[PDB]
Amino acid sequence: MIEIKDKQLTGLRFIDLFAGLGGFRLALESCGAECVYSNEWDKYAQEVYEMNFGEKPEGDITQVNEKTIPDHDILCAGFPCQAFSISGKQKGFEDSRGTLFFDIARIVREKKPKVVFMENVKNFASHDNGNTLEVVKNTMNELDYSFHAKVLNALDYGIPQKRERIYMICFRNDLNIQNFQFPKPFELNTFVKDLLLPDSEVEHLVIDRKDLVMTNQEIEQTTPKTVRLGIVGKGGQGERIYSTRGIAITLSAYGGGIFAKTGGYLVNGKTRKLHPRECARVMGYPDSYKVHPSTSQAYKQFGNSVVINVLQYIAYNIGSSLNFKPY
DNA sequence: CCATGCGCTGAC
DNA sequence: GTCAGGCATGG
Ligand SMILES: Nc1ncnc2c1ncn2[C@@H]1O[C@H](CSCC[C@H](N)C(=O)O)[C@@H](O)[C@H]1O
Repeated sequence: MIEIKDKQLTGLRFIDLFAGLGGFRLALESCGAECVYSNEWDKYAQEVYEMNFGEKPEGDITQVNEKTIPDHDILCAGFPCQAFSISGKQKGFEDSRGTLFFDIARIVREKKPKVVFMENVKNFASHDNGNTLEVVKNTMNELDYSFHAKVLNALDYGIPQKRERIYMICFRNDLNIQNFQFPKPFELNTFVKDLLLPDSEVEHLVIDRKDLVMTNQEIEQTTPKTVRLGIVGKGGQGERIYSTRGIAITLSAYGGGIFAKTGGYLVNGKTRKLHPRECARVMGYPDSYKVHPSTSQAYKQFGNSVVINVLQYIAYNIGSSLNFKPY
C-alpha cells in the first residue's frame, strides 16, 4: 500500500462488510476515514481481523437487523464472488453465496450512506448477458444513487498481479456528484521478484515434480504481464509455472493443483509456491499486517481479498469528489 | 480440517 | 488453436 498525504476522507465514517482481512479498512483508514462497524462470518477471518484491528466483526449479515448498523457515510463491500467467477458454476443470484448483494441493498435502503463502494470479479460485468450488472445498477438507481462501474487491473496501479475486478461506486443523488473518476493507470515498476522473501525462508514451498515440462525460456527483462514458463501434470489450475520477472497470476481462495492458490514460480532454478507473506505483498498488504496462523486459511484469505493500492486510489477519488463543493 | 487433480469457462 | 480463472473428493 502507499502513503496518502492529503487525507480526503477525514471526518467520514465507514462500515466494513464482508470484511475478510480488512483490505477496505486499511485503504479507507489510510485516507483518514473511521471504521464504525465490521461484519464477517468466517471463524478464521474473524480471528485475523481481530489480530489486526482489535475487534471481532459481527457474524452472518443475513441475520443482522439493518436498523442496528451504525450511521455511516461510506458502505464498503467486497461481496462473495464464487457464484460469478469464470472458474465456478456461474449460478449467480441462484447460488446461496450469490444473493449477498440484496443484503447490501437492504442495508443501504435503511442507512442511506453518502457512498456505496463495492467490489467483485471482472466476470460480474458480463455474467448472464449483462443482466447481473444491470440488476445492481437498477437497484442502486431505485435507491436514489448514481452508479459508476469499471473493471480495473491491479497491474495498472503499481502492484505486480493480474487481478481484474469490477469496482462499483455509488453516490447518493442529493449530493449531485458529477466529477467522480476512476484512477488513471500508470507504468508498473515492481515485479514478482521484487516482493519475494529470501530463499532461506521459503525452502518448504519448493516442489520438485518429475513431470515438470518447461515450455518457454526464462526472461531477464521485466514485463507487466504474466509469463508462463512451464507446467506439471496436465497444466490445469495450480499446475502452471510462471516467471518472477513478470507479474503474479490472480490469487485464489478455493483453488487446487499442486501449486494451489498461488501458482508456481521459477526461483533460482527451482519451482515453488508463494509464501503467505508474499501473497500479502502481492495484494498490497503492508509487512506490518499480521498473517493468520493457519497457512491454509491465510492463503484462502488473501485469495478472497482486495488489492489495497487500487482501493486507495479509488477512495482518494471518492473523497476528492465529496470535497469539491464550490459556492 | 488440509491437499490436489481436475474440467470446464470467458476472452481472445 | 491459446491462456488465465472454483468444484469434487481424497484423507
Ligand atoms: N453471510 C455472510 N455474513 C458475513 N460474511 C459473509 C457472509 N457470506 C460470505 N461472507 C464473507 O464475505 C467475504 C467475501 S471475500 C471479501 C474479502 C475482503 N474484501 C478482504 O479485504 O479481505 C468472505 O470472507 C466471506 O467469509
